[PDB]
Amino acid sequence: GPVWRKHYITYRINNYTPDMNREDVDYAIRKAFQVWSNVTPLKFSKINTGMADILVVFARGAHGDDHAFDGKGGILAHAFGPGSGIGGDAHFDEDEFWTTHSGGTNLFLTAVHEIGHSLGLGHSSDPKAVMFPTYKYVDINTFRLSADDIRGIQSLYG
Ligand SMILES: COc1ccc(S(=O)(=O)N[C@H](C)C(=O)O)cc1
Ligand SMILES: [Ca+2]
Ligand SMILES: [Ca+2]
Ligand SMILES: [Ca+2]
Ligand SMILES: [Zn+2]
Ligand SMILES: [Zn+2]
Repeated sequence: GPVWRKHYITYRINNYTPDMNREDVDYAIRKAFQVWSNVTPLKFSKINTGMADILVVFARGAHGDDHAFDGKGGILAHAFGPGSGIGGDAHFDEDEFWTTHSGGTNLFLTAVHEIGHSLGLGHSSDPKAVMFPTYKYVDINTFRLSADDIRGIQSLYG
């Protein structure tokens, strides 16, 4: 399936959840990309204008694609695989309550998983992996990709 065929990848935050401090959204998204560039040759850069490879969006309900959100709970976010246009883009459900911590739904953890999809990774059946199909909070100050997540990404890049 698709992968990015270039090493410098850009992203852009289309808009910001009111759930968080802005700088906290910026840092959570940045840390999430870093998790992946730590184990691949990819470099990620935030641009503020123009067309990014990966558009980061907060939206609720029906939001102009075929992956309508469902209110609070259920689906937290979704992302498109590598490709032009909406390819790569990662959408976060505004009906969730985004946080830097264990309360609500953690944006950083969610963003890690969604960026995995943006890079072309699918799901793992291993509950330790961030790409397990269903969300499970783990302490983010000590967060590490599982060996399973590492083999998956390294089967696509590097
Ligand atoms: C932190 O990882 C997760 C973030 C969101 C979800 S999810 O929101 O339950 N499912 C979407 C469609 C997905 O697999 O991307 C499941 C796991
Ligand atoms: Ca939801
Ligand atoms: Ca895109
Ligand atoms: Ca919200
Ligand atoms: Zn969407
Ligand atoms: Zn997923």
